[PDB]
Amino acid sequence: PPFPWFGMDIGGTLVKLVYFEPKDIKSIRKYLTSNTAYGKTGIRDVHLELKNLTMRKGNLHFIRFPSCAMHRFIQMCATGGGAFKFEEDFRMIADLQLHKLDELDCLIQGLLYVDSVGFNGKPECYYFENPTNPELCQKKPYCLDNPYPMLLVNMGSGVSILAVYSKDNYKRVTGTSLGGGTFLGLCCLLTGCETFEEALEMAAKGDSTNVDKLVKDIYGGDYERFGLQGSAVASSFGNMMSKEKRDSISKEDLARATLVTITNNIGSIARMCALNENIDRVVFVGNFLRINMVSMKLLAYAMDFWSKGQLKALFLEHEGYFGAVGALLELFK
Amino acid sequence: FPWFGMDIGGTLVKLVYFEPKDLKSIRKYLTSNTAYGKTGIRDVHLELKNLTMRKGNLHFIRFPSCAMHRFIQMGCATGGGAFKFEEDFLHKLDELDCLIQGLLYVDSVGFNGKPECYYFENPTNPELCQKKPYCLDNPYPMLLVNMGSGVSILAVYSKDNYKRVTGTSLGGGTFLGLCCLLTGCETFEEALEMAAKGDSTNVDKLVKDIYGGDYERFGLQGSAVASSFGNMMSKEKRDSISKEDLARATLVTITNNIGSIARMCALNENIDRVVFVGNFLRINMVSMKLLAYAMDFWSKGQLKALFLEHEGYFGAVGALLELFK
Repeated sequence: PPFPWFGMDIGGTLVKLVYFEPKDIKSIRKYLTSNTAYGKTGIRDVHLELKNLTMRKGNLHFIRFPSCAMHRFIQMCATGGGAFKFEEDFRMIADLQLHKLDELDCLIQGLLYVDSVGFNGKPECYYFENPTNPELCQKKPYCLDNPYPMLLVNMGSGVSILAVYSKDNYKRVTGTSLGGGTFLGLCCLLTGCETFEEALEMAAKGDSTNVDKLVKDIYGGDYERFGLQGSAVASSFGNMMSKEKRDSISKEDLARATLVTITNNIGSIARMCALNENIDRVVFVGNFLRINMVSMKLLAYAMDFWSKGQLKALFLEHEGYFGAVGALLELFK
Repeated sequence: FPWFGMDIGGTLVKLVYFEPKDLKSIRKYLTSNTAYGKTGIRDVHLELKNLTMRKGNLHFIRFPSCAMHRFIQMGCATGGGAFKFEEDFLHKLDELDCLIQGLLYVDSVGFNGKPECYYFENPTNPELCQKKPYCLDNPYPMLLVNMGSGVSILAVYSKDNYKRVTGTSLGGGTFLGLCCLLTGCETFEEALEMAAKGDSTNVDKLVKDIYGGDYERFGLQGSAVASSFGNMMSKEKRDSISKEDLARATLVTITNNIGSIARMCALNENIDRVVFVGNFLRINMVSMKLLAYAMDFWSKGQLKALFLEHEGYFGAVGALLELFK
């Protein structure tokens, strides 16, 4: 294949671009390498850069920028919903030759490829120890050298759970309609916020125990008969039919309760799927995790809760760029 | 020396009375009418006849908890509102044990020649929706989905052996709680009435909204919900919803989720008979049919949601059975 090897994930909002810079052999090459920011909008996440990679030896770069500056980009292999929309501009202005690729297959291929090459000597996978304890919480590396088989929980507006047995064998096991879209949708209705970033920032600061009814609220403490700790949620939003309780809540509390309800639910479903499929590595991905680490930490707590500590929620360092990586890999085909 | 059981639960009260056939004052006022005081009913259709317990008839009566003092003045119980009126009286029994014992008993004796259990066919299609009886001969093992403020799922292996396998915090309390915040309603009854008239498809994002129809690759029909409340981050979409739609979307979200959880539990526990009970099924049949649809959906038509004719009185019956101990 011929040089400038790119891969693109054009979403209706954010655009992800990955570029493999050949080491030790063209004005475009200098522009990318000599700049950390592009067009006063684009950003190049240097910390995600993969060095000494062999595809020839080179480095893999990760760049991102709003789908708005896509017109500027044109003036200066792809997947994503925004691929179609701009297919026109890609031809009218510059040269099209745009090969549309499936979002899911690109995600899987990219995810598996990055995990296989590692993160510059370190694992691509990680988890959280003591997720809900601000003072003890810690992101920890987890070597996932053989990801087969694994369960992939892809959280977008809704949630799809896939069982991955090989590069080309992944099937949807199940899913849930209570996902990121449910979180934002409810947050908009309950707090008047408008964006994901706003809702997540709110959730990170709130206290859901003001809106949710806890087990200890019913039994004064743990309910040993059911092996339920007093801190467990008995009923999500279960205190909200009481005017007195509503008088003590804040919008942040509502956002938090919404997020907690969704993450705890996903954890329960993912854990039962792991049990039924006999798989013990559950990896979580999706835009539902890209703005605030609060979501991952809550998913970490949920997986540990429902599994009784047997299963950890696993995450990937390059989440968000897998579709783009998958697109790039198609060039070699 | 009068046979009766009581379930004093916060608001509503359930009373079961075994009228002997062949303290006689009670044998009068009860048989004399079907209504008692301002709010008090006697579900005649649920009455079990020619029952051997001597032989007589088991009656089912219901009335508000506020009319409890009335009941007392005119003169074994369970429910979270028993020790209140404990002064005005009382042997309080465990809610869960009474529910199970009463449920198993009623199913064992049957409903006057007919099965106590039943399921639905084409539950969401009012033109084909038909109630079908189910013979739950030997109930062991079976899964019991008990829906209260939250949801508990129990595996029943025998009359004396059962355990909680799991549960979900998204239950009746979630439905009412969210409805109060989203619509300003105040009671479960009001919420359910609104939900029955709403359309959740204006609130939720459906699979067809994303793929223009079915999505074969995932075996997902276009009518399936892709994202609950998924259209609500759009100002233009929020402009099209009503309070009834919000209440319905809340109910559909909760019932669909419960169905999924119950289905996966059945799979993991290798138990195919799943029975649903709980005050969450208190008023009409909207929730029951939504749960029926959910079970069929998630199980791809392999499992049906099972319901019981005397749901709501099992706790009272369980209380009654304690007398013979």
